[PDB]
Amino acid sequence: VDFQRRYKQFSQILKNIGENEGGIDKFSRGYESFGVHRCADGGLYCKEWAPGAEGVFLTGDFNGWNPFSYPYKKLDYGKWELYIPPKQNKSVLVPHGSKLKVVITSKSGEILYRISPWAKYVVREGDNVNYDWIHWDPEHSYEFKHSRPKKPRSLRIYESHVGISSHEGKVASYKHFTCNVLPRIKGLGYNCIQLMAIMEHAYYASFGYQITSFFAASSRYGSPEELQELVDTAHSMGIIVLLDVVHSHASKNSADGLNMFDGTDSCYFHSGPRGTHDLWDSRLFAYSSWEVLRFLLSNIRWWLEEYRFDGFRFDGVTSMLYHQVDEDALTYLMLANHLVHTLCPDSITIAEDVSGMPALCSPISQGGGGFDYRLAMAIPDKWIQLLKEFKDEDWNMGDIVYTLTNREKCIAYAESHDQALVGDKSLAFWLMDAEMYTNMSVLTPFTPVIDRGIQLHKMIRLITHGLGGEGYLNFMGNEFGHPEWLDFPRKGNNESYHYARRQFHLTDDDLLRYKFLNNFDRDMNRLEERYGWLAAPQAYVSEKHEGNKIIAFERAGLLFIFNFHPSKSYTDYRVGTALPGKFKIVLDSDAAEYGGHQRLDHSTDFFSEAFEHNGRPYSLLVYIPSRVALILQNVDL
Repeated sequence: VDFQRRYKQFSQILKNIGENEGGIDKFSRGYESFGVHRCADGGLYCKEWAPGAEGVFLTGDFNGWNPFSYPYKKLDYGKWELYIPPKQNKSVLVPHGSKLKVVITSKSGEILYRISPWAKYVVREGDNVNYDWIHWDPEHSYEFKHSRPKKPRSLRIYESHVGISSHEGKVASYKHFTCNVLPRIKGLGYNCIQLMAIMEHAYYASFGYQITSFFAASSRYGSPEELQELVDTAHSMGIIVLLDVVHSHASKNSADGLNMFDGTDSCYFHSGPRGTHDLWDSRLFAYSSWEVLRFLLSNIRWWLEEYRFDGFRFDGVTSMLYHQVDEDALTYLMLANHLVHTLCPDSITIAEDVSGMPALCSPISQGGGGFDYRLAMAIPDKWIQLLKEFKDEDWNMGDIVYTLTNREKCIAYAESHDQALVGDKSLAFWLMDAEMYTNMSVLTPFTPVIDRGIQLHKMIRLITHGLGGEGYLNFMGNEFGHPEWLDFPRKGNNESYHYARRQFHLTDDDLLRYKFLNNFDRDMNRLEERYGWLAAPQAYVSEKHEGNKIIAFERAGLLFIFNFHPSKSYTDYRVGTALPGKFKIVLDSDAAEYGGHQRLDHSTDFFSEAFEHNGRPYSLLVYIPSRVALILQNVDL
């Protein structure tokens, strides 16, 4: 692991981009010439990279699917270009909405039909097996009417999927998300959206990880304009939008995928077994290839310019790095990060990497990967372990604090989207199990099982929110303890959509108890917006008492007190503080609005006296019931 070496390889390639292309700006604008483009003179210009093709042709509805009437002209470095002259009667060559295909002829004499790697729009019609390549040339392009919101001080991320964002068992639309989902997200106090499964993927049940058309916005949810309007509308509400970028692998589809484009097992990918991911059954990019760099870097630029995303989460980074480190893959990621931050410094990149490779989320100029954040993937593991293997009496407070404070900036979250899937368990299900379906009605007994579940759900989220990282993430539904599970239509359930949805209406039902968890989430994030503890320095933990099961710490001037003891409550409990004066409760999980027992009097003045305790110069006395979390603010006398 040589940091000087990683930077030298990066600096060298970036320098070549400047001398052989026109810099990284021009280099990443390949989408302007590659693919299919109607020119201002009425003609059509086309260009593809296909080094192993014998011939390249364009065909479709516009020429009666004549396969060879439009041959590309062969260029240097495996490229092909085509210009079709304007029609004599000055009508359009390729009408909006019509079908196209690139024809590839092999040295074997085989005739292959392909969708362009640079396609904007692909549609599956009715019950067909394969996707069609639809030429996108609308009457009116969408014009963005709102500017980027100011860079947020801290990220409070709402991880989302457009298709499952309604209560119906169908693929929900971009417009539905825009009209009905966006204002819910804003009201919860989230200032950032992590948009999954946007890059086009033929297999809906892959949850967006199986890419077929890399420049195509998934047609499932609607048209490209409807996606642009979604992002634009989000900006008007003061919310930035991040895209999940999958550049780690590609679907093996060849008819409507990137695989075997030029009839070869090594075009955008590596030749042989090295270019295949056995566990995922997918193809692997040749990041060392100059044209693969152009392709992927132009893709990043594409999502920034055309759809105005505010940044990216690069999925599957761990896979990219380890076939020994893949120095070609890391050099791309550095170039990708360099690209994003050079065009806009306020843009954000997040790395999904479980390996924890050093310096990945530190600056490139220090030999780093250049990522702004990494996911704190150790945190959900900890909550699963505790809930699976340990009775409440046996929870190690010191272990909880170590996991949450162990840190490069990370995005903290309590549970993952993987945990919302079928066969797995959510936090809500770990805590309430079968009583999830019997006692979530306010007309039923408030059993000790439901009570314990509701309280720990709030506490687990809050301590993760306040202690765990420099950013927070929440997967759609979990903010109110969404019941049941998530599943996509597939073979294993006979193409069922019954669990491919989200029951947002559960929070609106006054007769159900999901509103309690939802209310807590909204006030938690609104509190962070006021005090900004996520951007504050790392907390000072004054107490992790194993016997009393109390965790106490200070961050951003606020005082956090957690009582994880399953039965004991404390009436004159001493907690150390940094500041003298009067303290007031600013958040209490025992409030009636959160599904608590309303035991605390919020009008109570807490006074800090000069009395050393737990390494703090001052201390106060508090009443903290079993399974209750408290946040206190120092006010003025």
